[PDB]
Amino acid sequence: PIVQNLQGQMVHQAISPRTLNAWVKVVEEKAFSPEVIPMFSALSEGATPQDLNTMLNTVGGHQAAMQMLKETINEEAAEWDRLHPVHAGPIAPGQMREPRGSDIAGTTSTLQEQIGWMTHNPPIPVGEIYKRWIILGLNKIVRMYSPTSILDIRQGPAEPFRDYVDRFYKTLRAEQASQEVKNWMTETLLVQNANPDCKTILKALGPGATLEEMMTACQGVGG
Amino acid sequence: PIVQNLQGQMVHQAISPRTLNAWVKVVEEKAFSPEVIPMFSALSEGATPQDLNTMLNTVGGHQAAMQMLKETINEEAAEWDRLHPVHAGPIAPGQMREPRGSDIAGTTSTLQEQIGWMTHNPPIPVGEIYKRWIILGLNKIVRMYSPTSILDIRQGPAEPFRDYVDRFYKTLRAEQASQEVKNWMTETLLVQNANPDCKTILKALGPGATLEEMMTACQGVGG
Amino acid sequence: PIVQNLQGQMVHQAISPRTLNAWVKVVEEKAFSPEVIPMFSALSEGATPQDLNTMLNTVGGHQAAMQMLKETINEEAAEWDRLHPVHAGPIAPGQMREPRGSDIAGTTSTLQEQIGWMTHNPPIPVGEIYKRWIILGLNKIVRMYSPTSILDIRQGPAEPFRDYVDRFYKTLRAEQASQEVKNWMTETLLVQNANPDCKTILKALGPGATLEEMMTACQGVGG
Amino acid sequence: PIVQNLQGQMVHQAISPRTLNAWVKVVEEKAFSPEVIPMFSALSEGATPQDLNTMLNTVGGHQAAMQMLKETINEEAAEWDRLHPVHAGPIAPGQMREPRGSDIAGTTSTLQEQIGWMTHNPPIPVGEIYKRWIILGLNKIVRMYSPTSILDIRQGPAEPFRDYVDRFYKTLRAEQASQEVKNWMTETLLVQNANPDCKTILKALGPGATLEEMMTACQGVGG
Amino acid sequence: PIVQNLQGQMVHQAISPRTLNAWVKVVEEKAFSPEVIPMFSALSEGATPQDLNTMLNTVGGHQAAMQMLKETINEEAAEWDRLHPVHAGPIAPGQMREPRGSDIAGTTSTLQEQIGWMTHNPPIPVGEIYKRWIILGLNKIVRMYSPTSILDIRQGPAEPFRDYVDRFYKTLRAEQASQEVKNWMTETLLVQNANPDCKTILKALGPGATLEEMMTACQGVGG
Amino acid sequence: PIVQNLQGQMVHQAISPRTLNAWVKVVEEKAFSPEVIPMFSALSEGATPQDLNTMLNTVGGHQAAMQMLKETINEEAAEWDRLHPVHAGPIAPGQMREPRGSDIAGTTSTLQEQIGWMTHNPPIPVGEIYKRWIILGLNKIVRMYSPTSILDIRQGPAEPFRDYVDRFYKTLRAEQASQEVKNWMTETLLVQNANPDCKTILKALGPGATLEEMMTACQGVGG
Repeated sequence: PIVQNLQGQMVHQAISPRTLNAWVKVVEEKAFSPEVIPMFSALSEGATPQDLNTMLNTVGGHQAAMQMLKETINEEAAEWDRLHPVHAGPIAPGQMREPRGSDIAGTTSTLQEQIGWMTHNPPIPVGEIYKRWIILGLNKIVRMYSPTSILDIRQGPAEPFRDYVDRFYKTLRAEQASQEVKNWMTETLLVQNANPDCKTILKALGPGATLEEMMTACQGVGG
Repeated sequence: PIVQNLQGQMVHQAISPRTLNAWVKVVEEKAFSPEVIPMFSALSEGATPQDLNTMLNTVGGHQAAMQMLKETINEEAAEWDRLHPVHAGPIAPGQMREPRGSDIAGTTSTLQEQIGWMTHNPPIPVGEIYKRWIILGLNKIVRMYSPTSILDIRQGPAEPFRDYVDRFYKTLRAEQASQEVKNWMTETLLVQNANPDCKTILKALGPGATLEEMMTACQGVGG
Repeated sequence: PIVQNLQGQMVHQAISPRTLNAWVKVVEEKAFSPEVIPMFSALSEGATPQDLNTMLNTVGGHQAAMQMLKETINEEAAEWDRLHPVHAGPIAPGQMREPRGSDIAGTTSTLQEQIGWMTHNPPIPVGEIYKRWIILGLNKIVRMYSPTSILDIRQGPAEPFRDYVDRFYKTLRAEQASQEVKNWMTETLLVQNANPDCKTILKALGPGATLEEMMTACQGVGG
Repeated sequence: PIVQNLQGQMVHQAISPRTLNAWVKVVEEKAFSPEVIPMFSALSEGATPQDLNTMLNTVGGHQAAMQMLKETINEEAAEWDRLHPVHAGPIAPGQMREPRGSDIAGTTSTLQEQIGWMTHNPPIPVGEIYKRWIILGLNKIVRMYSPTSILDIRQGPAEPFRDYVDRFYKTLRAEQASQEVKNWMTETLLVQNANPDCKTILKALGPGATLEEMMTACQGVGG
Repeated sequence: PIVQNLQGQMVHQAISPRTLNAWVKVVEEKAFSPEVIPMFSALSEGATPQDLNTMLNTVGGHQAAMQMLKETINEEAAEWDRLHPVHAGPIAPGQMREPRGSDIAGTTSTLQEQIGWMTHNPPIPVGEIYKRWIILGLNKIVRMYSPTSILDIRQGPAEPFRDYVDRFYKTLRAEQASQEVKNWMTETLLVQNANPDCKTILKALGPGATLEEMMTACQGVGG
Repeated sequence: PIVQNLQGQMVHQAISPRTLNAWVKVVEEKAFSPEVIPMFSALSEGATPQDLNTMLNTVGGHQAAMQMLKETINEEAAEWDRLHPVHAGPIAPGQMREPRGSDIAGTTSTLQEQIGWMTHNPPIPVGEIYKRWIILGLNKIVRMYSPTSILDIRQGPAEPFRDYVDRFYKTLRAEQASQEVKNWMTETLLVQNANPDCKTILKALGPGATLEEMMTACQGVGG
């Protein structure tokens, strides 16, 4: 994180041990369920690419996921190389360099350069750029670990509607495709994969029903 | 939260990991008992819509409640759209835009715009507005999870009056209707739902009795 | 709590989650034993009425005690209404309103008004006034939960005098009446409720003996 | 403790909940062993008499000891009343009152008066004065709870000399009388209460030997 | 770490006990697995050589690795002696000495000298140099404790490909040789060590397949 | 610890409860293994002798070690008395007294005199002098509690060389004599105390080998 010095040097505080302990505990305990993403987007606000690399390397568990994330980062860096080419020239008066793909990450970048690159006006936010690429690979990571496709979940013989809605929406959160298909999923197969008695009552309500209405309608009905 | 900078840039400190850990633990362990609401209204004082979204997304348990809460937030935002229409014009001299319904949430709003919207004079408190909508959906969430309606609780044959009063008032807190019906419920069903011996003693005291007198009257009386 | 701003705008700090967790844990584990009162008077130093309401509402256990405490607040607010009437007039030059009974609590009061009321010279100590009313109801609450009146305790056949003195003084703390009768209790039924051999030795020392002398007298004597 | 204000008002910081929890946990877990005293003299550095009263009241365990401590405090305050009489006159120009015995404690003293009394030049250190009287009663209290007089510690038949030295010096710490008799105890009964083989070897060394030599001599000798 | 004083003396903050506790716990629990390196590179940011020596000495577990690391530091200090020789002359006007190899560590160096050596312009960052030598020896330590060479890993008859990729990449992380040979390892022995059926699918996809494709290909295929 | 005041009074920050809890836990759990020394030298950076006395007195376990360390402090203070005698004269213009042996410790010294003695230029670092004497006695403390001399450790018939190196170097750390004999011990009895087959392979390597070669050579060789 960036902080101003008393005199003012635009200096960097080392990440707290508590944040790393919390992140490691979250990754270890929660496997790679979808809440890792908001948690990462919370523990790393304003963090430099060195801090993000520190949190990434601090993990010593599911190394396959970390390597796939590294491959995604490399692909996104390669993509970044093409979009903005090299300036092809000497240093402009009082001007620092332009971020390369590897420069965005902490591989080919000193801490002072990253300090400068996000504290100059106009700002090149290398931290948020690295965060976006990490999140985009964590998306795939969370997708791979869900052991159910959305078109496979149906509520059992003796099970409350509450548990079904929980499971269905957990799977829906895991299986990110797009907003339109998410709403289509919600409005069509929630009712069409239930218990025949639950099917009957849910059809009895009809279309255009909020989830609260569906939940209160099936409350107790089905036991 | 909003905190002034040393020079003064009106900058935002990232929410503490401890607060999110406490919030997640509370939601997990305590299910959705009525104590979630006062705790949420405490752990998120002055928080930006981004912080509220972070707390809302950090949980990975009861996804049905969070989806119903999201639907409630969408409804409240749609309601917000109608009440305040669009200015229909260019940017006024030295003036930022007006918060839309989605702008109140963090969906279509950058952190800097939210920072600006809540420190300009006069202030548009987007944080408090989003907090009210979140509380208005947590109310429904807490209502749904109480597994007993108020007119269904009756004190057992061998049970102290203390436990009955605890259960009755917990249910009364769960089932929010309005102040007057709460008072009428307290003054009419507490006595007319107890143990027959408890019925007799409460009849012996009579009406217009504070809860303290009711509790001390039956202390030991009924075992 | 009141905390000053760098520029100075008479601003308010939210209570740390640690204090709420500690208060909730104390109430949950310690029932309503007498040490709750000093604990409340310690964790809420300088706290605004909104903070006190947060601490009270965060509790989700013994709801009967919470409702009794709410009735006590209502009675003490009704009492407060009579003592200081309404000024019956318009706003005086540069003057804020006079706190009512409800305004003393957090029901009919905004945080900014509470800030203003407790930081202007001369100061209206709204927070301490609410604290006193809360403590006065916690007194009744603590009295109700002691499962022994003071004139029922007598030392067991084979039990050290230390345990007896512990129980007697715990009950003495619980049963608050008034100082002189407390002293009379101490100086009269410490001796005249004890074990027959203990009765004899305490008679042997005689009157006007400090608690240290009484404890050292029966050390080992009685086993 | 005392904390200076940004403008400078000589304001008071409330004790952290962590310190109260640590003090309560120490009193609970460690009984009333002699280590309570250094712990109290540590957790209460610079604390006002209100803070000391808070720490004393927060515990609801060994209530007999707390009454003993209160009686000792009252005696010490009564003693203080005699030594410093009443000024017998009106208020001197720009002068606050002279603390009484009760004013030294928190009974008859508001927090502001205590704040003033310890921040004026020359300083009346009411905090340290109250700390000394509390420590003086804690001395007696810790003496009472040691369940062995010093002249009863004789090392068992098959037990290492190290355990004997530990027990003997623990009792030596507990039984505080005066320095010279402490050294006499150390130099006379440590050797004259041990195992006859340990007695023999200790006699073999002779007098004027440091305790390190005492353990290194008997290391293993006696098994 | 480095902190500036209010007046400005460029003074040294002692490392919090929490950091030492976390580092000791990490070294104890995680043995000498590869996550120790990012852990040390994170918990010691900006630390003076005295802080690094404190972290090194605080642990009392695997003393063999600690002696190995000390020998590595001695070798790297001896190497440092040759590269930069002695200035061979008196003190230059307003100039401090040029660090020796042992001066880089905390053996022959006062804390104030290291303070001066790192706050002067141009900076001699003794902390970073000591950190690099510690890291280079921790690398050998982590290499020694991996109980499998890379060309010995083969996934069993009934085992998911996920566990194999985890184990293989953990081993690859442990066995650092160089980037090119790591890539070569990844590109041919991941597939040429699997289950014969898994061998069939991996052959079926063909070369030039990202790790994500390899994982999704054999998902469930092989049970 | 020393902390400058806002106005500037050079006032003393009270030691944290967390540090004392950590120190007490370390002493209790870790007995008196050599890791107590670096941990003590880390948890007490810049601490005044009052803080050191607080940490020492907070211990209530191995009281024999505490008394021996107290005698060591007394001896070191007596030694200190001889080296620097008394000035034998009145107070010099604007000069404070000279630290005596007891003055170095907290026995005959108020906190303010210690505050002055280490803040005035030139500085008399009383705290560091007390730290050195305490460390010198803790050295004997750790030496006494090691239940093995260095020339008594021999590795068993069936035990990995790693465990032997750990044990041997732990004992080596415990038994401090001098650097030369330490190196001689390392290079002469590490090999001459192993398992016959381990003896043969160690002979096969030969002299002039760093610990790394012995560790890798016997990896698995001996099972």
